Amino acid sequence: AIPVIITAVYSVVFVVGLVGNSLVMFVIIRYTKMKTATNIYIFNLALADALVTTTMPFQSTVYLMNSWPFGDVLCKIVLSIDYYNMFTSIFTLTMMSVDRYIAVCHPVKALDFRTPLKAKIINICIWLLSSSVGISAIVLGGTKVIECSLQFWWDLFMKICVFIFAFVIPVLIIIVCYTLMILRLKSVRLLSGSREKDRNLRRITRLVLVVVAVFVVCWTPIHIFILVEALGLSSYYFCIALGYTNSSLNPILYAFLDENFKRC
Amino acid sequence: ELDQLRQEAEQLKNQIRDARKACADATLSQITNNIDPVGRIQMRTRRTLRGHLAKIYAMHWGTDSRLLVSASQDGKLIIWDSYTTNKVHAIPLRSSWVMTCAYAPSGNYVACGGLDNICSIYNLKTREGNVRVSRELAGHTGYLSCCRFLDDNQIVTSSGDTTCALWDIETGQQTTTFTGHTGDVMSLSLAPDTRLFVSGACDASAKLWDVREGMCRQTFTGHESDINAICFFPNGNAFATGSDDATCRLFDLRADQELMTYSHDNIICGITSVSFSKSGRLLLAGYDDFNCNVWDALKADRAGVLAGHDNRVSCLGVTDDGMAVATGSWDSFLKIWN
Amino acid sequence: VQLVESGGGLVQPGGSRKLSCSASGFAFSSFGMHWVRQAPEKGLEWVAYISSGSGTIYYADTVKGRFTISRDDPKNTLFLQMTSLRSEDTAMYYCVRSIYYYGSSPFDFWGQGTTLTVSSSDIVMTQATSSVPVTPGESVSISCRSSKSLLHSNGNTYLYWFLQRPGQSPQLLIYRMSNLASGVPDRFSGSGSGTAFTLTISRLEAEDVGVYYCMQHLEYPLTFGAGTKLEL
Amino acid sequence: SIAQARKLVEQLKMEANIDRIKVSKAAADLMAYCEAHAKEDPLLTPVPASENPFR
Amino acid sequence: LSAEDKAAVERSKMIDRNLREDGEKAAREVKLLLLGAGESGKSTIVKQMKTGIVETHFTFKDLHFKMFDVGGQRSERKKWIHCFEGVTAIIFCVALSDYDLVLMNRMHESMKLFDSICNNKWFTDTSIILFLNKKDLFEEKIKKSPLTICYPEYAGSNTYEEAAAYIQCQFEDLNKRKDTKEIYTHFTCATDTKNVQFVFDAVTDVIIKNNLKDCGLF
Ligand SMILES: CN(C(=O)/C=C/c1ccoc1)[C@@H]1CC[C@@]2(O)[C@H]3Cc4ccc(O)c5c4[C@@]2(CCN3CC2CC2)[C@H]1O5
Repeated sequence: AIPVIITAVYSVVFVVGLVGNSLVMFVIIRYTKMKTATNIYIFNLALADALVTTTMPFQSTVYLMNSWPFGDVLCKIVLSIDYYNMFTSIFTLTMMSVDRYIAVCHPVKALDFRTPLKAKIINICIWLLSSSVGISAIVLGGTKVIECSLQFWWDLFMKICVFIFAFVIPVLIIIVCYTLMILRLKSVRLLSGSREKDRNLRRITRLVLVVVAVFVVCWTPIHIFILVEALGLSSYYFCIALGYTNSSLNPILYAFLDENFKRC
Repeated sequence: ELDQLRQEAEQLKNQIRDARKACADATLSQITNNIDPVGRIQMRTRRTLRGHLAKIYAMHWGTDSRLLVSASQDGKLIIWDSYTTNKVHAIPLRSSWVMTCAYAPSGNYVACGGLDNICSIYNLKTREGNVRVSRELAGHTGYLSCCRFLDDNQIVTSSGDTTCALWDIETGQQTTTFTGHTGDVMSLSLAPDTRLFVSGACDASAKLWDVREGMCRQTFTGHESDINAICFFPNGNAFATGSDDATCRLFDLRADQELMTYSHDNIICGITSVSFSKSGRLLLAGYDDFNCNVWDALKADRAGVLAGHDNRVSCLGVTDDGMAVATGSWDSFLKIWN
Repeated sequence: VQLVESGGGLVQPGGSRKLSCSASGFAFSSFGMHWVRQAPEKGLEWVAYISSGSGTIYYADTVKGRFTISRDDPKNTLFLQMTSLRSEDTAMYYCVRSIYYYGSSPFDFWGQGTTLTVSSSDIVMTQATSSVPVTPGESVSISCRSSKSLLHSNGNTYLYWFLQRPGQSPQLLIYRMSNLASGVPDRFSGSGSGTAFTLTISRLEAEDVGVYYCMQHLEYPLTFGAGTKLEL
Repeated sequence: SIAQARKLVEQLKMEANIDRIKVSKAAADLMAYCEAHAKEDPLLTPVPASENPFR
Repeated sequence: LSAEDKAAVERSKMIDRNLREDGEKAAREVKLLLLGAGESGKSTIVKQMKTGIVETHFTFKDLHFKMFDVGGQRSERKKWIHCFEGVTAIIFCVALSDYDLVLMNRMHESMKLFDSICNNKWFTDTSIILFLNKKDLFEEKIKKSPLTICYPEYAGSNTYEEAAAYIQCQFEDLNKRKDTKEIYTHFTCATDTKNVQFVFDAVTDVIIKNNLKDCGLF
């Protein structure tokens, strides 16, 4: 009953992602006001994750029936929104990591940089950059056992470009930023004191490790499988489900591990 | 003869106490017991004034009951339009530590002061389109806690140097000085007839002063801690005090004693501001527990609560026609309630 | 407070010229400024408006697409760029400052005025009376009419009264009807309702002899009224 | 020392010879004032939204 | 909305923009509350760090500082101390050379003031930069006058190092609940120009903690 298990996993992750995104949006809109840069970044990431989760049921249907009955009009929109929101979420969380690094390792400059106006500007810029890919996909995502796919060696180049601008660069940026932030925080006079605050420092390190490991272990299999398939069956949709689990569990884990949320 | 003088003072105090005890046959509770109480006060935030980026420390309504001035510790004096919720003026202050602000009855001037021990008068109506300071009133050796315009040329200010003063804005010199308080004076309240004022001090005592002669008339001592706010009943023969022991009290000028006490067991936070309704039926008090309480003055019941502020409610004022109540708070927001 | 206009002079038809006004004695950056022109024999006529911060600009339908208004707040100067001047554009141009907040008095100060000569749904305001003979010391009344009700939902009736002494720039008397302007004696009074308005002088001297104008501020293009001359 | 005590004694004497009315009379006066102006108290008696400038 | 109403709304929008710009500019400045006794030495601290209350402005390494001297407010401090509740740090100045001086003892009065300020409800998490001024007078007087005059239970060597360490430990012992706020102690003399860097380091640590809490990660 492997297809049954996969469909159950898809349904569970879709429900979990929708619930988590709704809860995060509710907290951002009602409990804690979106006046700081962190709240703006959290809201944007939650919106991107919610859009990705709403995209997922089309993939679930494709796995279930091995065909695309929605037509070209729906196929183009689904493909464009999927690509655009994947890039939006990845770039937003990378920007959150960069923002935290700037806050810790550049505290004087962060006074004039980490402003809500600057956060809104950066979020709008990320939105435009991802809408570029969405528009590039809204004109090429035709239908051709009809399969909804990006119609074109062009496919290999597109897959390589997506892998380069979606996995390796964001992973490297996040790892570098968080490692530098932890290294700087190890030398501070407040976290590195007694056993009561060394515990908080190790908790911060554990949170950073959890975030990076979740991103890596939930985005590696799908990208690896897609890159391998280009050069060269049921594990494809499992990897897609893993990517959807990343999108769904980013806001839930962020809210559960947020100290500001824990203080409310 | 110091011991003899102290004994004489104690005997005079006892004589005053027994003289004011003889004229206290009844209580305010029994007389108003048979009257119909306030059913249920339920006000709502009609407007929210945003633009202050620090704690609000004082507000004062205009005489026209549409404009109001706000003082906040971001160094800004904002005059609002409570109807359309737009800013008429934004006055930058020399010193950002302002603890009080006042609006002239004519509307041509506003005043403000604080830790600088200075009252600054700002001319709202100039030939130029800007608001400029017209005079700075120096002479207090402690911080300014309150100020109230007598007219366009006279203002009375209290200070933390245990002294209230009467100023002449034309020349900038305090014509009269009102001494007698042993603690920092925290609040002021001019009478409707304007001929006398009361002042609450940190010595847990309120004193009624004569503006003309410049001497204390009566002294009221019923509180346990510092008096933070004082307000005048619209009649002019009574006043209410808001102290740090979470208790409001009502004093009668003619009876020269406390009339009735406004306190509850579950409130353990001091009162930051007090105000009266137009008819004097409702006594409104701002508290440290983030919300403003509405008391019925005749019966001392909690008629309603003006919850909606996310920090300490520092200022509180009612319009001259009684249409609205404005509350400032440490969460940097002003709210108009109806 | 003074406003001095520069430019003007003889201009061939179809040419262009730039009008400049220098502001001194007041916070020029906080005031919205207007251009109002007056024909050699006719009354005043609104031209253009630029708000505070230049965030709002309006033009007369006669000059829209042909004139351009701009301000230089650090230089305290107001500019009017006019191109392809017609033979009907000859008039004396006035610069007016007007600040808008609650209780404000717009159009309170008018400039000296510069003159330019070129060689060869709007609300209507009516002033039937003209060339009224007046004996000093008596009481006179000046009437006004409007094609639309100037009373807004705010309760404000946007009806303005101006006095133009012979050889002098117009000056504000009443901004919103029954609101005496600063520096104006108590003899002048404003009254009216809806579309009919009246200006009353209890007692008068030789100073208040001239042409009286009525202006509406309810909506642009800010139409004026015909003059009501008072003759001694 | 002596001057302050003398001033305090004089102030106490000045405040001692002050006419006082009964507390019942003052309470009745306060109640009468409150009842005589109860109609013109918008916060006490809510006004209809048509006549409410804050609506 | 009439034309005048629209123009009033536009003016209000301009006022809002100016207020936002002013708030952004003010959020870039570090506010410090300067405290201590009158003879503890703050004028030297003020000089080295460059009626009513006195505001001092100085800049160090692209960081703007505002220092508020409230030593002229001869009033009851409990009424105006909450005006400084949101403050980056408190600079407390103590003259450690007046252990044998008589104003009770001056050192014990300074200790009482430090205890009151540190454990104030408005400064629960506000880091304190403690300056122990007048170092060389203390060194010159520790040879003749022992520390037993001030502390009867010292029982230590009559050298500058041990006595100064004991004084610093006694001062930091008043820090009840030393888990949220950190006390930065420095030994300064009249002719010693290193206090600005010390204040900058403490302020940078406080800023790192502040934006760690801002990021929802602490
Ligand atoms: C070859 N491929 C397609 O053909 C898409 C067909 C679609 C799209 C919507 O409906 C059907 C891929 C399938 C998987 C996937 O969707 C998937 C992850 C991913 C990674 C690398 C890619 O290079 C790539 C994809 C796409 C776009 C983005 N997603 C992200 C969701 C959160 C996990 C798409 O490209």
